[PDB]
Parts: sequence; structure tokens; C-alpha cells
Amino acid sequence: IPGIRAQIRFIQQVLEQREREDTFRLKRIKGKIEAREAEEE
Amino acid sequence: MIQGVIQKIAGPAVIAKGMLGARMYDICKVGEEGLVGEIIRLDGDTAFVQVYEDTSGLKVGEPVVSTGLPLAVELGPGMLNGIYDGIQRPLERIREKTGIYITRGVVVHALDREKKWAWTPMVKPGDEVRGGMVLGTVPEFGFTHKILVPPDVRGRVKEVKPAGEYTVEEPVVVLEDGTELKMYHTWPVRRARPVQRKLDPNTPFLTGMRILDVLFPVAMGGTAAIPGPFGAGKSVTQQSLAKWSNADVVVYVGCGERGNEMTDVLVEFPELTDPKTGGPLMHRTVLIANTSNMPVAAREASIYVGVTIAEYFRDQGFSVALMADSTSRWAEALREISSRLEEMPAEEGYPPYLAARLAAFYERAGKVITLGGEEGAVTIVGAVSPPGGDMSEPVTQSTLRIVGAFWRLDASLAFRRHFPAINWNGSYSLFTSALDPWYRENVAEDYPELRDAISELLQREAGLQEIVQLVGPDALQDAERLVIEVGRIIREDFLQQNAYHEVDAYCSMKKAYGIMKMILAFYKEAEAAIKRGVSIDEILQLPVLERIGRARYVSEEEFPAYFEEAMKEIQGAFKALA
Amino acid sequence: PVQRKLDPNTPFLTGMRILDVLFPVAMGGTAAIPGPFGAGKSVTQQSLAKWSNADVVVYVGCGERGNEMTDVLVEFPELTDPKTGGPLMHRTVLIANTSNMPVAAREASIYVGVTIAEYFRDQGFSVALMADSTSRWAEALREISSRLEEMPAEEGYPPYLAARLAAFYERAGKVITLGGEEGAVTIVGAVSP
Amino acid sequence: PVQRKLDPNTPFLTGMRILDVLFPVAMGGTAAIPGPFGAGKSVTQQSLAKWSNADVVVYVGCGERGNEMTDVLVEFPELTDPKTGGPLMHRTVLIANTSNMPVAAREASIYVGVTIAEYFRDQGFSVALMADSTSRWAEALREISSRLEEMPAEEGYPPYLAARLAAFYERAGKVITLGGEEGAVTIVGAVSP
Amino acid sequence: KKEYTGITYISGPLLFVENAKDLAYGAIVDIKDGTGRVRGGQVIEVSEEYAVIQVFEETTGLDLATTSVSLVEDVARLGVSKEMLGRRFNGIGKPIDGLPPITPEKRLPITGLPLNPVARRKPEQFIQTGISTIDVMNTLVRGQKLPIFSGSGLPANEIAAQIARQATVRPDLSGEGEKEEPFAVVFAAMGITQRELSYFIQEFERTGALSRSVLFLNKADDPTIERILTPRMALTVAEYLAFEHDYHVLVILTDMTNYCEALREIGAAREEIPGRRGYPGYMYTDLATIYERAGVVEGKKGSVTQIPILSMPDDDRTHPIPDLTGYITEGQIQLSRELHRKGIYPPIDPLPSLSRLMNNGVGKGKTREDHKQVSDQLYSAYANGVDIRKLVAIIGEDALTENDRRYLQFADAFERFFINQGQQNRSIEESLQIAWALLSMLPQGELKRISKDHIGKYYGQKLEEIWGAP
Amino acid sequence: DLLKKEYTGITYISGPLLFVENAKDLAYGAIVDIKDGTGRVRGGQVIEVSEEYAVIQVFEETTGLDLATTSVSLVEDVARLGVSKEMLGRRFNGIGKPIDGLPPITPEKRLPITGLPLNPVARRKPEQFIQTGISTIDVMNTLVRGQKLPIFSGSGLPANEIAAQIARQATVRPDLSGEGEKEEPFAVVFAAMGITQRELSYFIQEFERTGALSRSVLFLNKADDPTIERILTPRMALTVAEYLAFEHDYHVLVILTDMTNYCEALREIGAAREEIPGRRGYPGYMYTDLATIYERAGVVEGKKGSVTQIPILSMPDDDRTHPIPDLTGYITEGQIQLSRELHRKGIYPPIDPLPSLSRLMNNGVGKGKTREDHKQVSDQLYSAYANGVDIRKLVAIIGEDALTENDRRYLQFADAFERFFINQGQQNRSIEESLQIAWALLSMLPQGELKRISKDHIGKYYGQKLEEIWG
Ligand SMILES: Nc1ncnc2c1ncn2[C@@H]1O[C@H](COP(=O)(O)OP(=O)(O)OP(=O)(O)O)[C@@H](O)[C@H]1O
Ligand SMILES: [Mg+2]
Repeated sequence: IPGIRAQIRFIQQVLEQREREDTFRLKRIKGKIEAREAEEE
Repeated sequence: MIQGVIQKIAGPAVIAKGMLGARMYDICKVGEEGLVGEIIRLDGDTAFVQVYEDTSGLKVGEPVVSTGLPLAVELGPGMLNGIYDGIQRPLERIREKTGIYITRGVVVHALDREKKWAWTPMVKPGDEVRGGMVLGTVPEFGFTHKILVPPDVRGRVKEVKPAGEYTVEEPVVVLEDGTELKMYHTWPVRRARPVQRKLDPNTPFLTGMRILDVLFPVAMGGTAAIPGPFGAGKSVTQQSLAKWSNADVVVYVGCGERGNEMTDVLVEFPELTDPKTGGPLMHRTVLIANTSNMPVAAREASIYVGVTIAEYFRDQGFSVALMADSTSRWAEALREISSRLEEMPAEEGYPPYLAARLAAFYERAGKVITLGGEEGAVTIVGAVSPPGGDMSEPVTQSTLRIVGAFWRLDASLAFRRHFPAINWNGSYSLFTSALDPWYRENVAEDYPELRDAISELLQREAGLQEIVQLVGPDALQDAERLVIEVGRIIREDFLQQNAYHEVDAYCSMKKAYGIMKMILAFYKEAEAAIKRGVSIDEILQLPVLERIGRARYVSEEEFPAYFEEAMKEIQGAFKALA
Repeated sequence: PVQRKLDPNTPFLTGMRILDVLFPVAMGGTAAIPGPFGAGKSVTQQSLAKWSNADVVVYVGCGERGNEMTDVLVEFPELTDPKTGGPLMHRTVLIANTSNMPVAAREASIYVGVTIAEYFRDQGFSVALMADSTSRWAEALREISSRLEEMPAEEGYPPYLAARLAAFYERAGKVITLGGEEGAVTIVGAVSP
Repeated sequence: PVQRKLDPNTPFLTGMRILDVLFPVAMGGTAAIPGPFGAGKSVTQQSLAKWSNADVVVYVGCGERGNEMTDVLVEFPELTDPKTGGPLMHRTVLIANTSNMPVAAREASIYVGVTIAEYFRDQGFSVALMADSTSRWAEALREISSRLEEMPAEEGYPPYLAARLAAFYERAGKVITLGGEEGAVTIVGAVSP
Repeated sequence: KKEYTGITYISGPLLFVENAKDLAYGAIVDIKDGTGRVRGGQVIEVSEEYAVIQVFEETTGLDLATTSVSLVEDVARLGVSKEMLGRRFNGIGKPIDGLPPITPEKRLPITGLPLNPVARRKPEQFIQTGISTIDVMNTLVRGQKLPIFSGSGLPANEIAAQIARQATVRPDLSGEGEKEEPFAVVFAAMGITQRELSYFIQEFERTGALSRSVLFLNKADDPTIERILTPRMALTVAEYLAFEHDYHVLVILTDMTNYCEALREIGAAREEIPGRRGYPGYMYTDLATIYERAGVVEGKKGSVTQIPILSMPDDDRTHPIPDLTGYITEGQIQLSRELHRKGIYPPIDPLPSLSRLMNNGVGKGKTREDHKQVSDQLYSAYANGVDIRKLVAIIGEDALTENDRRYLQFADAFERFFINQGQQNRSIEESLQIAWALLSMLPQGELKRISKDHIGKYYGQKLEEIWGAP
Repeated sequence: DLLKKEYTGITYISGPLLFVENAKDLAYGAIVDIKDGTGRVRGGQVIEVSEEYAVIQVFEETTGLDLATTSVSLVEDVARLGVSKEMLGRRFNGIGKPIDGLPPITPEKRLPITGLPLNPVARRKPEQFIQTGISTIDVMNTLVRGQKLPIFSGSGLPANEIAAQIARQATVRPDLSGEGEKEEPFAVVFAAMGITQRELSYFIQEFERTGALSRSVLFLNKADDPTIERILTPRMALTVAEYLAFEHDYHVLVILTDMTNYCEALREIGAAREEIPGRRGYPGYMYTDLATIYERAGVVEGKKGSVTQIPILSMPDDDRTHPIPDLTGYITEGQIQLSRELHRKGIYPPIDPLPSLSRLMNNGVGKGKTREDHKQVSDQLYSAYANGVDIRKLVAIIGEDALTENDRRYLQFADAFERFFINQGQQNRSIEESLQIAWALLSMLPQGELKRISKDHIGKYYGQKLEEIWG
């Protein structure tokens, strides 16, 4: 049981890391899009 | 006729300026070579065009002209037995025109214009005509091809050509207003062909595979999805459906899947035999092939062209089957285009409207009372290719919520070379109840009961595996071990099926019912015997298990006698135990 | 503002043997009571409100379900103060909320409650604050943070969740008011994972 | 530049039984020694520096403790070179960029170390380069990439990290120097996942 | 009347209009193209420079030279009247049954106004859904939100239709009672295939249930904004009837997973950064505004209940949609795949199911005095029986005690005669009778949870009463 | 074409990219020559063109460039390579410049490196049977000429050794197939991407020893070479392969050494361009880009040539769900997957039969091609090995003594399989010897348990014991 619990925790951490990176990339591309829209609409 | 000039080239995308007046989703010709392309955005006086061909070598300043019409397909005689590219360009004619390589800019009509067809008019001068009515008939590879008034045409017929040989360009019928109805008619691929009414599915789509046709049926108007990681056997299953399905016409759509599959189809199907008509199997199929290395933007066009052709053949009165070879590649094409547009992704980079597009594509399936009054149907069986077998990908989850049947392949079974490799636990089918009246009248009066009994046995086996994985497969009692062994027999002698065999490839419903009867009778007798004290260690040694195992391979005609013999042998073998 | 904070030298008699003996909470202390279903959390909290030594009791419902909030609202008025024999509502303040109310209200509920408790402390009373469902308040905070497009941390909660929880739990404590009297605020915040 | 790369066919005797017996590394080869904290990266690297049979040893403290460099300084002068008889420090060149020193200098430290090793190779010696931590080099690359506002590939590292590591490691190898003599460089880079 | 022709951008589901300061945020607009076709649309952002419009359906014919935008209504509203009973709607309010449109008594805003907590009151009466596993062990009380978690392939739609056909109030059991207490069922289906629509229409029209139910049916291929609006329109009608004509309205939301997916798609269309697991950050508040519009208010005889139906994506209980629905609602009726494959219908698993308001809607003057104890005893006995059934596969039947064998028989009899009630409609008394008959199989004196009085009064019947006449 | 056009006015240089302002004339996909102050000339390819500027991806590193004196000039509107019959036995770098010290080749034609898709109608069924000499491949994962068979490698497994062995031993068997006897050998096109000096030296030495350099083409892009050059090496190698195969009737075997480095280069360019990443940061069009490389293999109607592919690919964390293996599996036709567990035990070649696959096997094994019993023997071996592995997993939880006799027989079969079938060193087993060993192993199991095989073949071949072959 502790081994399975450790594996579950590891996988949860990995998936959360990937989601966080995805949100970061989304935020930066949104910033670039907003900059372009402000510059030229 | 709007004209502009290219302003920016980035992969499959082209931004043209000066196109003030162009409409969204209209086919435009890009450059001197006239590469086909579709507008997908309008900004100021600029239009964003996705090109259905490689854009390498273009230059800024080249002309871009819009035709003013959305992507359209020529529907009419001459499509069966052919092979088409994503935007309905015959590939045999391309092969004749160019070498062994596809090249940009080839202009070829979908339907042959130089071939003459035997025309037999059905309508008469001075009679009413409405959209979807049958003007006439034309023979085609043993089919009777009905010429239909386009869905949105009305009037009275002025003059009709007398029976004779004509080409598709001939104006066979002329209405009072002056419009001339030829033997074909274009139709936007993105607009569902109108219909009179949608009927509830009450007939099965016999796929020819026992597991799918028994435990997870799909109705005649149904939709099924067959996800699975690479190597699980999606292509083999779909080709088996194309070969043995009971549909009158089979439209195969290779949306961005391996090229060699289309060659396999082209080289094999002309030699096999249609189960029902008896003529060559290739005479009942239309191939819309867009291999992986063909231009990315053409995948969505290929899917839509295939579904529109299927809808046409439905409107003729036939029952059609549409095998989408990979919808995940359609999603990937959408994703690449979105990236070129710089939109806001959702989930794993897929554009937000992916779910809406998939729902629109699937909801074209169903049994229908065509505009002419006859009855037709379209069954969609779209594969899905999740990365790494994830059934949590947005594509697969979006498919779960609109498909009536789900056939989930498994990697573990595929590794053991156990096919079709359907994960029984994960699959499901919602057409099981609505099909019972048909089964009770055309397979066996008690077929539903046997199917439910087999399902219950498999469920009990799955429940016992939870313990077996804990305390070894020998610590169980006798009854539970018998359940486990009968589960193994069901897996290895009923569900398993060698698609490459000369006999087992196809299995009528009578054969499946017989095998189910045999297994259930064996289980009942074995349970009785165990109650009275016999040992399982000797029940598994009986000489009738061999016959139950070989029951798959017996021909379709010898099966009744073999089944009677097997039942008698079961009774005898378990009676002799005393 | 307070003149000076004192050490936890006196207990907050909750009137229940287990809590007052085995797990005491000092006056000006902080406690957490995870609430599952069927554990009778409502009864325990009502008992704390009725019998504790606190003069005025502030109850904060951050984002409670609709019907749970209805039960809470329709049960206090019937309670009877054991000291004066009159309704207990004559010495308590209720801050109610539900999931469908604006996010800002849910996020500010606990701060409003704790500020009111601090006022009644400055007067010279002993106040017992019971912030129920601080997890719902954390949910409101997360929604607000995502509305501003902040980068999350851990299970989607904003990186400053601990900072706000501390800023709320550290207003408790017995102090000498600016006026020289003695008062205290004791916080008993539920947690509902 | 060099004339021809050769095939490694002699051992880089590290003085440790496990490495020199079960998992050997050739004279011109490369090795990586990943290990979590408290496993023995530092002591293993120092042992490789002290006892290995390399003619000249270059130690690159690319972002590690200063006490390690101090220990090397205060111990090596007393020790004796196995093959030349003089003090051990006379055949080692250190490049110390401790953790708290400027971040961007770690890349420069790695490159300077590999260049000096290449020079001593060109002179005919057999060199051994000990990169104390390439993960700190990766962190420096990540920071600079963040300032440039590039797109991270995985875990924040720039997409070109693999190319940089490949270029750094490929400089190892046995060689016929432009002067005709035979030389080699061995790289044993530590990684701190 | 006024038409804004200054289109300057069209892309996907958005288009921009210049000189559109007059339009109000959240207003509904009509977009007319050159060919004359008219599409809907909703403003999502108004600025001095331009106004962003999100288009319903598609943008296949639009262009910047002829498209014109005209106002339709400042804020989304729905015509509502008593006559809605017996009709069907497409999620935007347009009828789809072919009957003439309704003449509204009043036009109410779709977005709901929060109920005042001080104006609510405790749920204290029960609704007889006709399913024994719900009416006995997980009762549904007026004012409660009791979602039905299901799986990918389980028959959620059949259970929804059955509850729609059978649900009724029982005024007689409440004291002296009253002759009548009006009842209505508002059905809101979101993202349901054509097959499901045909099935729902047939099931509602086949047994006269349509005479007292309002259906808001939204197809899968219809625009997603209509999917977002469907639950709000249904709840608006429910609130209207309940709190302005004293009805006892029951609202069934057929698929909240489809609603959540549509919400995610819309959020992505408007350039919003997703929160947890790719879903919008504000999903909790949205699902709250949908769920918490049900309850019972003081001084009004009406009531609104909800039975949200959500298909857990991959049988994951920790997925955001089921998790948030759990936070905001009280309890859940969880269908089980094992029971379904075994042939049980409805496949409700009492073990993971819970109803948090059951203790309030049960007792003297409501059902019978033995309801709570019977439910508790059945739960305990079933759990023990399933455990013993697991044990028997290892230890063998002969090695059990006598009482363990009794529990093993009881579990099977329960699964076959209590859960597997098929399409038959069971009154509360029949369900309690079957429960007592099943408990009778256990040896008296092992019914620890029940008081002696009830055991004496009801214990003893024979299971053959229902077996001989299901 | 004769005149030379130059574009000064560069306005940006960062990483692999470079912007030119007034390059409206430059064509998308064109190849350009970048010249710096010192006079050195680098290469670049346009990847976006507009009225305002044009993006150029610099093949070589950007050191030394400047915005003042640097100039960009055009070379060709479409990337081309000067293929010719005389380039057999020559070495080229990632771009095509010779490195063997010999003069440049006089091209017979110039072909677009990107190539064109093969018309599905003009393709032909891949039928002929290649005898790789490895039992796990010839018997269970047959390789047919015109097939794409990637070798999913690992961090430190001997994938290169297996590729060299296949290249050395691969020969077709006309005698079994009944075709006219001939001995035309394979021509090898060896495309390298980020190969360390060690692996390159190994491959060169093996080819020299086997004498294959007289009829092989090498495209070497060493690790120290520029990264962005890798985006071109596969395309040039496959252009040469297709030219030879379909214009000279050559049977070409293409080996791509590390597709992982190619994917790294592609990710670098994509991230520099702000592309919407898929999984793990790789660009969303990686599937299409890899398809354009792999799908250039097959066979064409009316032409005697054939192009085969063996892309070697290293799964990063021995992970099969990493995006690169997933896409490669969805594009290619099967895979030969090495395993670490077998490697540690000393087995060579450590091919794991279970995860491997070959989708074109059924077209090349059967009556009149290899032998009547091939398919059934392969299927039965799969089933037996799978049962053996499942029982091996069970033992580690329930103990050896608990097994029945059948389970012990299957376990012994699994061990004997791993130690006598997979493990074969460097010897060259013919198909007949491999099938003989397969039957010898299958004889361990009872005759009644070989359900997959028909009774006729069982009667004909069953019985011969493994002790006869060895010991
Ligand atoms: N070969 C060895 N012989 C004896 N003791 C050793 C050896 N290697 C390590 N140790 C002991 O273990 C301690 C940890 O080793 P070391 O300092 O090399 O760690 P490290 O792997 O570099 O980790 P970190 O990055 O956390 O400092 C050493 O200080 C010493 O106490
Ligand atoms: Mg260390």
C-alpha cells in the first residue's frame, strides 16, 4: 500500500507540473496577443 | 470575382490583402498555379487562407482569386469503385497525368465526363418535381443508380430526354423555369444534406466479428468509435468491417493514416467478393484517401467529403457505412491551423471548437426517410488514436459523449496476439435493448437471454480476478474455479477470432448463437457435476472442450450438423459421469 | 491596534470534558475542527457557542451549502442562553453566505467577522469566533486568483494562501486593549477537505 | 582543431574498485555520475582527482560549495602525485565558481575548463576534466532564457540544452594532436537531478 | 431598427462591430448576411472602439461588405406562462413540437437572482420517486439537490425518464393531508444525441407524462451557447411556477458533464486562462448558480428540487465536475457498472449512495415511523452480505457460520428483488414491505439497529408476496 | 538565376533565427547564403516571408554575425540536392558538402529535398521477404522489403549493433519464393543525426569490414555539428534513396541513426517560433513532419526498386508513451523494441518479442514465400511466451512450490526461449534454422496445448528436442 501511494503521489506531481507549464505558456501567448491587439487591433 | 495579392506565407497559411468582399469558408485559388485554399478569417481587407497543397516556392505579390463558393463535391454516377484525394480529385487520373508522385495544381473533374451511361427516364413532361425525387435511373456495376433532383430545386418538367446513352453533362431534364438538371449536382460539404425524418434504429449493422456483433452491437443508424494505441489492430478491424459488413455501399476515409493501407485496399478488394450482390467487392466502395504525408489542411476536407458522399448514397435509398480511419489526425490538423492563426488553445493545444466539429460530424449518421420517400442509413465507425493509449485525451472524451457504441482496444491483449483485442470491461453499447425485437425474430427466440448469461459470466470472472490476483488462482473453491475456466473458454473460443483465416473471418449470428449455446450448456452441466462431487481437475480434461474450441473454424454451411453433434456430445459426456 | 499581546496563561473553557481536559485551547488560541458528515459538528459548535466563557460569539459561514446555511440560521434563534435564560441570539453575530453569492463577499466574510470580533475585544469582552468551512473560503480565494490570471501553486490554490490564512488566524489572542481593559478573541476554524 | 579522433583502448584507472572493474571508462571516453544529495558525488569526484592516472586534472566547480574548493586547496599541496613525485597540486587546475557567486558565470566556467583541458591535450598529456555539477549550468541557461523571454521546453529548461551538453561532451576523445603526438581528454560530469 | 454595418473582423466564433457603443453587454443580436439568412449572437465585450459578438451556429456566409448587426433584446429573457406545460423547447425558448408559440404572462431574466438565506426553510417533506433504492435508503426531500452520478455506458437516460414518469408527492401521509398539491417536472437535456431525443419524446408522450412536464431539449450539434443557456431557462421556468403558482416542481438536468464541456469551450473562446485540470477557474460559482436555485422559501407553499445527472468522465470521483457537484449538492445516487452488467435495472448501489437530508424528510407523519431504522439496517446487512460473498470465494460455503450464510442469501435476494425492480412503479409502502420481507430472512434478534417495537409489529412476512406478483 | 541578389538590412538575430526587412522577393522555402564581415558564408532557409520582413533559420551557429555588415543572398527558390549515380561510396555532411576529400559530384539532376508524396495508386504491395538473420525478427516480426521498421532503442542498449548486423546479414531468398535466382546486394544510405564519435567510428569500421562502403552513401551530422542542420539530413538521404531506387532499380536500405536528435532540433526551431506545443513541449506538427520523412519508403508499380527504412530511435526514459515513440509508432509499420531486462541478463540481441510488431508480416510469410508453418509457429510462440511471463510474475508473489506442472512447463519454456531463441550472438541464422529452433522449443509444451497450430503441422514438425541442437 505505501508503494502504490508513493507512485500515486509521484504521478500527481508530474501531471500538476505539466498543467502548470501549460498555463504559463498560455499566459505568455495571451500577453503577446494582447500586445499585438493594442498595437494594431 | 474578387482578386488580391499574397502578403504573408507561413507554412500552409497564406494572408492575402485587397480581398474586401470575400466570404468566410470560400474556396480561393492562391498563386499562379491556382492552389486550392479556404478562407478561415477576415481582418480588415485581409483574408486568412489555408492552402490544401504544399506552399513551398510561392512568393509575395502573387495573385489570389476567390471563387465565391464553399468547398463542394460533385455527386452523381461514376463514384463507386473509384479512389479520390481529400478534395475529391481522382487519383487514377492524377497518376495518368503526372508520374508516380502527386503534384500541385492538377485540375481534374470528380466524375468522368467522357463516359456514357444508359439513361432510363422515370418522370414525364408536365409533371411536378420536388427536391429529392427520382428523375431517372442509370446502371452502375450492378447497382441501380437513381438521379435525384438537387435538394433545393422545384418546378414542373418541360421536356425529358428519351432513353439513351448520354454523358453526365447532358441536361437530361429541363424544368419550366429554364433550369437544366444534369446527371450530377454540387453540394457544400459543410452542410448536412436535408432529410424528411429520422427513424429510431431497429436493425443491426452486422460487422462480421462475433464480439462486436454480439456483446457490443451497433445499429443501422448508429455511431461507433474504436480507440486504441498503435498496434492494437484498428486498421485490421476496420478493413474487416469494410470486407464483411452488410452495408450496400462502404465509404472508406483515410484521414491521415498510413499510405500502405490504401494500397492494400486497392490491391485486395478487386479480388474479393461482395457478400450479398456477389460481384467484385471494389464495386461497392469509395475510397477517400489522404495519407499522412499529403497536405495537412486537406484532412478536414477529406472527412467532410466522405460524409457528404455517404449522405448522397443514403438519399438514393442505400444503406451506407463510413469508416473514418483516424479522427485524431483531423484534430491534429485543426491544431496546426489554430497554431498558425495564433488562437487560444484549450486542453492539449486543440482549438475550442473541436468538440462542436466532432458532434456535427457524428450527428449526420442515422437511419432516415429520404426526401424521395425511400429509406436509407449511414453508419459511422470512426477510429481514434490517443497518444500513449490515454483514454483521457480531449478527442477520446469528446467522442465518448456522442457515440452510441464504444469498442476500446487494449495493449495487453494486443501484445499476446489475442485479437480483436477488445477490452471487454471498458467497452459498451447502447443499442442492445433497441435491437432485441430483431434478434428474437431473425437469430433465435432466446438470443437476448444467452447474451445476458454470457455477460454475467464474464462479469463474475472479472469479480473473481480481484481475488485471484491476491491469493493465487489455486486457493479458490471449485465453483469459482469453474467460473474462471469458463471465462477463459469464452475468451479463447468465442471472442477470439483470426481475421486472416479462410472461415473464421466471418461469423453469422446463427454461428455465434450456437457457440454461446454450447458454452452455456457445458457450464450448466459442469456446475451440476461439481455439486454432486466431481473434481474440476477432471472436468477440464473432457474430450468435448476440444470440439467447443474448434467450433469457430467449421464452415458456415456445415455448422448446424456440427452444432447438433456437439450438443449431443455435451449431454453424453456429462451424463457418463453418473 | 492593541497596546500589547499577552501569553496564553488562561484556558478557554468550552464546557465539554474532552476538549477542556485532554485538548485544551488557551484564551486567545486557535483550533481546527475537520467536519465530516454525520459527526455532529453542528451540535459541537452550538455547544461551544452556548456554554463557552466567551461573552459574544461571532459565527461566520463562508460558502456553506444552501440548506446547511438554512439549518444554521433556523437553529440559533431557538437556542437558549444558559446564563441569562434568554435567547442566545442577543449575544451573537451571524455572517451568512451561500455558494451562489458573489465571490468577493465569500472571500471577505472571514475578515469581516474577525474585525467585528476585534471590535468587541477592544471593548473588553472575550469573543469566540467560529469560521466554518475555511475550505470554501479557500475556494473563493482560488477563484479570485484565477480571475486575475495568477500562477497557481499546489492544487490550484494561489501561492499566497498560507499568508492569508496566517493573516486571519493571527488576529486571535488575548490583548490589553488601547483602553487598558483585557480582552481576547478565540478562533475555531473548521476544515472540510 | 585536431587531426583524427582515435578509438579508446586504454583504461582511465580511477583508483576505485567498482568503477575500474565493473564499469570502466576508457581514456578518451565520457562518464556521468548522477546521484541525489548525500550520495557521494563530491567525495567520488575528489577521489578521482587525487588518485587517477591522468597526467593533468582539471576540476570545474560549476556551482557547488566553496568548502569543497577550500578542502582541495588545503589538502592537495600536502599529498603526493603518484606518477611524478611532486605535490599533487602541481598537476591540477581548479576553476571555482561557488554557488553564491554570479549565476551567469557557470557557463563560462564550464567552457574555460574544457578549453584548458583541450590545450593540455594538445601538448601531449592525458587530461581528466571533472565537472562538479552540470545541473547548475542548466540552471544558468534556464535563467538567461527566462530573461530573453524564450519558450521553455521541459521543466523550464531552454530547448537547446541538449545541443549544448552534446557540444561540451563531444570535446572528449583520444586524438592525434596537430603536432603529431597522442593526447586525450576524459570528462566525468556530475548531474544533480 | 438600427443596423450596425461596420464589421471589421471575423474569426471562428467572434466578429467585431465598430461604432457599437449603444449595444449593452450581454445583449442578444441578430446577424444578417447577404443571402438574407439571420444568425443569433451575444455581445461578450463592449468598448469605445468596437464590440465583440459571439456568433451562434457558424460563420460560413459572413463577409465584411454586407453583414449587418441589429439589436434584439437588451438582456436575455424568456417568455413564461402556465401554458408551457405540455410543450418542448430547443434551449433558447423556440418551440420544436410544431405548436404555436406561447403568449407570455411575463418575461423574466434567464440569469437567476440569488435566494436570500433568511428567506429559506428546512426541507421536511419527501418525494416518492418510485425507485425503491432511492425512496427507502436515499430518500429525496423537497428542496434537495441529489445528483445521480453515472458512468459512460450506464442507463442514466432511462432512470431520468422513469423518475419523470413516476415522481409524485404524497400529501395523504402528512397529517390530515390535502386533496391536491400541484406537481410539475421540468426536464432540461443538454447535448443529447438524436437517438436520446427520440427516446425522450416517445417516453414522455407514451404515458401522458407530457401533460405536466416542460422539456428543454438541446441537441449535441446545436450551438454551445444554447447549451449554456438551457439549464438557466429550465430553472427560470421552475422558479416561476414554484414561487408564483405554488407548484412542487422537480428539475432534471440530463447531462452536466456536457454543460461543463460547453462552459470550457466558451471560456476558451473568449481568451480566458483555464484553472484546474483545464476547466474554467469559475466553474464552482457557475455550477453553484445553477444548483443553488433550488430550495424552499418561507411563506410560499411551493418547492423546487433538482436531480442533476452527470456522467463521471472515467469513473473518477475526483474529477473536477463530480467533485464540485459534491461540494455544492447534498448526497449522490451512484449507479454501478457491476450491477448493470449483472442485469440489474436500475443499477443503483446503496453502498456509496448517500442522502444528507433524509433524516429530515422521514419519520412520524412522513412515510412511516420505521423508515430510518429500516434503511440503516438494510445498509448494514447489505454491506455485511457483500463482504461475506467475497469471503466465500476463498473459504468455501461450508466453513461459514449460520448467520454468515443467512447474510450471503440476503445479499442475493436484495440484489434481485429490491434493486432489480425493472420498469414497475413502487409506492413507498410497497418498498418498505419488500424491505421488511427481505430483513425477515435474517434471524430476528440480529436486526440490532431496529427497535423491538417495529420488529414485533412488521417482522414475519414472506418474500413470496412480491415474487408471486412483481 | 544567373544574377546575384543581396539583402542587407538585417534587423534581428537570436538563437537560430534571423530577420531580413525588405526581402519581399525571397520565396517561402528558399535557401539563402548569409555572409558576414570576415567573409565566411553560412546557410539558411526561409520559413516565413511577408511584405515587412522574412524569417531565416540559420543552419550554422550565429557567432560572428552582425546587423551592420551582414548580407543575405538567394541561392535557389526551392531546396534541391544534386543527386547522381556516382555518389555511391562517398561521405557527405548534414547539408551535402563532401567531407571525404574528393571533389563535388557532377549532378545528373537536381531534385527537391522535401520530395513529393507517392501516389497511393502507384504504390505496390510489399511482398518480398528479407531474411534479417535474427530469429526474433525473421520468425516473429518478419521484415518485408519496402517496410518501415523502427528500432525502439534505450539509453544505453546496443541498437547500433543490431542495425549494423541487419545491414550486414540482410539478404532476400529468391529460392523459397520461386523467383529467378539473383544476388543483387543492398545499397545502404546511412543518415546520421547527432552521432557521437564513438558510434560513428563503430559504424564506419563495420561497413569497412563488411565491404559495404563501395555501395553505400553516408550523410554524417556529428554531435558537435550545428543542430539546425539535422532538419535537412533525413530529407537529403531519403531523396538520394528514392532517386536511386526508382530511377536505377536499386534495393536501398536507409538507416536513420537517432530520430530523437531530429525531434530535438525540430523542437528548438518550433519553440523559437512560438508554435503551440503538443505534449512535452514538442511542436504540434511533429506528426506531419515525421510522416514526410518516414512515408518516403515503399515500393512502386512497374519499377524493380525498393526503399526500406530502419529508423533507430532512443526512447528517453525507456518510456514508450513519450511523444516521439508514440508518433513514430502511429506512422511507421511496426517496431522492434529492445528491452533492458534482457540486456542486463546478457542476451543479445535483446529484442523483446512481446512489445515488438510488424504490420506487413502476413504479406511475406506463408505458402510459397517462406514456409507453410510460419504464421502459426509465430502465433503459438507469442502465446506461450506471454503465458510464461505471466506465470513468472505470479511466482514472485506466490512462490515456486505452489506451481502446478503446467505452470512449471511454461516457465521453463520462457527461460529456454529467452536463452536459446532471442540470444544468438553474432551468428547468421537462416529462416529454416530459426524455425527448427522454434519447433524444438515448442516441443517442451504438451501437444494438446498448442491450440494455435493446426494438427497437420504439429504432426509434421513436432517432437525434435532442444538437446539435439545444443547439448
Ligand atoms: N567513497 C567514500 N568513502 C567514504 N565516505 C564517503 C564516500 N563518499 C561519500 N562519503 C561520505 O558521504 C558524504 C557525502 O558524500 P559527498 O560529499 O560526495 O556527497 P554528494 O553526492 O556530492 O552530495 P551533495 O551534493 O549533497 O553534497 C561524504 O561527506 C562522506 O561523509
Ligand atoms: Mg553532492
